Amino acid sequence: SYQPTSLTVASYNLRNANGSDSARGDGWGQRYPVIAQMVQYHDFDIFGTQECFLHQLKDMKEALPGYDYIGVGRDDGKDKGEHSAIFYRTDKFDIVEKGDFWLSETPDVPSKGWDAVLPRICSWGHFKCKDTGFEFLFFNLHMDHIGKKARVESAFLVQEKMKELGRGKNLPAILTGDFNVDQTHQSYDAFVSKGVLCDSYEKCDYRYALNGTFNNFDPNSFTESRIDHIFVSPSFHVKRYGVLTDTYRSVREKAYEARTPSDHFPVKVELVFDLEHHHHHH
Amino acid sequence: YQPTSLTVASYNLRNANGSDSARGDGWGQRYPVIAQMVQYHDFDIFGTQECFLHQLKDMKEALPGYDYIGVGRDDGKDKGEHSAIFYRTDKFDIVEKGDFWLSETPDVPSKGWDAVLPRICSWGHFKCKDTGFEFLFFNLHMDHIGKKARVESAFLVQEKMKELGRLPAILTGDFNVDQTHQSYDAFVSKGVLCDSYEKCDYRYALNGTFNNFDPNSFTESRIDHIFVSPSFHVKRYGVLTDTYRSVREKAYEARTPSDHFPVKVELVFDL
Ligand SMILES: [Br-]
Ligand SMILES: [Br-]
Ligand SMILES: [Br-]
Ligand SMILES: [Br-]
Ligand SMILES: [Br-]
Ligand SMILES: [Br-]
Ligand SMILES: [Br-]
Ligand SMILES: [Br-]
Repeated sequence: SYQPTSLTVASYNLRNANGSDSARGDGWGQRYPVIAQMVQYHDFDIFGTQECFLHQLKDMKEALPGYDYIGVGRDDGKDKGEHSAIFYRTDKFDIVEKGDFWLSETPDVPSKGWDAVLPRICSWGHFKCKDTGFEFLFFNLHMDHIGKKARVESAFLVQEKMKELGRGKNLPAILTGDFNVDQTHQSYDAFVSKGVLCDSYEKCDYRYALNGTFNNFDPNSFTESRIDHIFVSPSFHVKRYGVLTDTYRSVREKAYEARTPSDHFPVKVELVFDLEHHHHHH
Repeated sequence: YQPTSLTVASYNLRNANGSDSARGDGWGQRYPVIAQMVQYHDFDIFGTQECFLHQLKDMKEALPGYDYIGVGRDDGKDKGEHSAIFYRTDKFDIVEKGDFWLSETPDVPSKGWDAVLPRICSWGHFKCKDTGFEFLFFNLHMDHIGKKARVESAFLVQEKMKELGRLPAILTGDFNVDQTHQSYDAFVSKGVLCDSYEKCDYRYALNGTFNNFDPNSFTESRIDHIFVSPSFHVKRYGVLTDTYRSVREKAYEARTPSDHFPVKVELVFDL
């Protein structure tokens, strides 16, 4: 028999480790243990991350017993630069296949695309659930902030890869990432306007959204802009969407102040997939 | 056989008053967020403190799959703050329920010992619909002034558990003082009950439990506890620091859904 599958997924920009944040009291070394606690407490089965240098990935894996990650450095396709690394529970999934492509006219080589200013990488894995055998694609990326044409072109390249990487089969896909611009933009429409993918924010049964997704390390910020998304094939049923606003505290240089674990909030989505019946038709 | 899993919580929802409202922490603004936390964080059954009847009505309306038990501490009916226990109606049946005041005369609305206000403990004998597991759930709010009252109340509560339990027990509440005080010791020093904070397999505690409506506060004091019979397996403990935003007198500021954080505890009873 074919059992339905439940998954908890997330997208979380962990913020690259740098000296400016550290000086402001938002240093990686102070933040990441809290990030790891959130992943554990909020039961992320598999999640896309953005902005991590390799040293940050190693820290996170050390802080996350039972997780591994996939995804290469965007600068040279090896250890250099920020990653779009995907973390997953090794006791829950096997990797059937994994890869990376750059968001450009030449996706196989580290390169800037169209009008973008930095190279940008999408990392992916074809996963298989150890319990139910359910197979799916999980993509993760971080879009360019300057190149509008690049963002739009990127959206369609990702959709082409979603088909290509099925290897002849119709594999359901989950796409996470930092998309840099909000839901009013053309590159957002590029994913959803034809119903190839659905925004979990829009399709969830239950929405818990006390904020948008960027906070700029400001624990008082508010916006309705969402720049971190989880898009899914319409064959998934989206049960619940949450933005996690959890904060820790630091001593004010006893007086304390709220600190955000990263300069984004994680987006957490709970999905169900019915192997027998998962088609939509109107 | 199948074991039983429960998510329980304790949450002081803060009495509705005009001072909080003027400061921008008004009940009408807070409770929709509190209700969302209850739902998003999957509370199966939770103890509340400080609610007047009207606040309980608001909560029941915002939580259509829930009902509550517990009477007002002023008159034993509808008047005064409650120690109301909310529960998912699709997960539990109520076998029996009751309330007692934390005093030398537990049967009637009354102040105890050196306490300055009447304090009530409300309880239910619940039966899980999936497994048939039965247990007691107690919930209270201790006095802020009466030290002897707090200590005596701890033993009275344990006495009532013995009487009624004669059923594994869970006890939630705002105990007003922290883990360094004698009334805390009175609960745990003999192994009758265990502090979820200490016994949990996994601890998520980015703060203590009281915040005074200050989104920047920090303390190692925990004044809200979930104590459980030793027979429970405590899987995980969390203090939920979620915050919403209000327009600053646009510019925004963080707001806490109440002046305490909820304590959420995931339990398993196996065998
Ligand atoms: Br590195
Ligand atoms: Br699974
Ligand atoms: Br765009
Ligand atoms: Br912002
Ligand atoms: Br479909
Ligand atoms: Br009332
Ligand atoms: Br509900
Ligand atoms: Br005491």
